[PDB]
Amino acid sequence: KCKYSFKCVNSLKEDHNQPLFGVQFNWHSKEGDPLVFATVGSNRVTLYECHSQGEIRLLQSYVDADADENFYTCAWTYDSNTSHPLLAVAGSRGIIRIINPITMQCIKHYVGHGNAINELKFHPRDPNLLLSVSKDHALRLWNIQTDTLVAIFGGVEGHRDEVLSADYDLLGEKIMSCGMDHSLKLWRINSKRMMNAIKESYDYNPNKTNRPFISQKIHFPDFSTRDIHRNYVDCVRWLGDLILSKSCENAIVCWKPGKMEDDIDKIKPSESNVTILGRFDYSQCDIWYMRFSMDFWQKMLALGNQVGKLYVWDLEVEDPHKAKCTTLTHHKCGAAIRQTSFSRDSSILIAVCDDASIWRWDRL
Amino acid sequence: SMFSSNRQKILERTEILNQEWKQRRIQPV
Ligand SMILES: Fc1ccccc1C1=Cc2ccccc2C2=NCCN12
Repeated sequence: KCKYSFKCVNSLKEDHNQPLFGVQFNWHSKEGDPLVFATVGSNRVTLYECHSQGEIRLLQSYVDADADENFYTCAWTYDSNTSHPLLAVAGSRGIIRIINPITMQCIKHYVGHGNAINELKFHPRDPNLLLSVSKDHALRLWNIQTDTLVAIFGGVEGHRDEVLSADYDLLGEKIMSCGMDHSLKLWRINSKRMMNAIKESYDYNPNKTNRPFISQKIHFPDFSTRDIHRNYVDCVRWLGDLILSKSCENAIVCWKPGKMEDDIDKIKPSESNVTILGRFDYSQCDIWYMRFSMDFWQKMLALGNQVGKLYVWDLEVEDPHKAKCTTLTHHKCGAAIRQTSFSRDSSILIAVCDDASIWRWDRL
Repeated sequence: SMFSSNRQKILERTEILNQEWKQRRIQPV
């Protein structure tokens, strides 16, 4: 029942020969505009334009002052004032860098996270609210307009180990987080407490006060489970009101909090139930930090493995067996595929590998 | 069905996000 077909049009290696962990297409650019994506790995942040006939044009290369730094994630946004594109990067050093993609010059660096940062996500509605998951067991929500730490998610009922991923729902009402503690927790940010916290962070101004901004400390999630996976949870994304998550278990599980017919906004924080709806089976992805992704309209699901194969599913198919598309393979792609990014229109698919290579796959 | 109802939520919502994107001009890099 899957329709989708791709073509490997191009591949290149970055001369640093260090693993590429993250890849992201800038989905903020408008129609007709160039299709730009960023790659992160080592102390490097490289930008690329996608052109006709599988041409991948190198634009700029940010090389971090810190040689020890190893970037793991990157998130695209824009300046709410100027409409100027903005890119946020983070890694091992646990420092969030806000880069001007046009000058490839850092504009601000947020510190606070006690350890490494594994994920970065911009709220789907507000371009200033940056979420970061950390090795320090907590989630930090930041206002990048007023340079404030809005909230710290964690504590008494937060993750008991390194948080590995997180995802906002389409509307930006809530976050689903996951980590080495095998759990998946839900944080509602549309609570009278959170919305007020966000509002307060916008009214905060240093040239009006001597006293610093007080972050909210959210010790209690609105849902928790360890009934989904038997090892670390390395990737989590929402599929509407449903969750898609994975472990080393060679499957992406589609589940939901509570009993099969319980509405997500009606489940109580003390809910013990969970409903496993389906599995996306694949192979040779028994290692950690392998991140699956989707296209804007959430019709496609891509995942890479340790041997350079690229699994794709058609999410519009109900049974996840018949949803399977042709595994994208290339006898020259044998390194582990850390992450993939579709272009906003789905015409391009990029994969990043451990051997410092980028692989381009154009839809037919 | 469960699936059909969830796919519609995806449509309605992603359209809200798309309509927000269309009403916006972001500078090329
Ligand atoms: F650094 C590495 C060296 C070799 C293999 C993997 C990694 C790595 C990749 C990564 C990617 C996304 C998020 C977090 C991570 C991460 N956190 C610690 C280790 N690590």
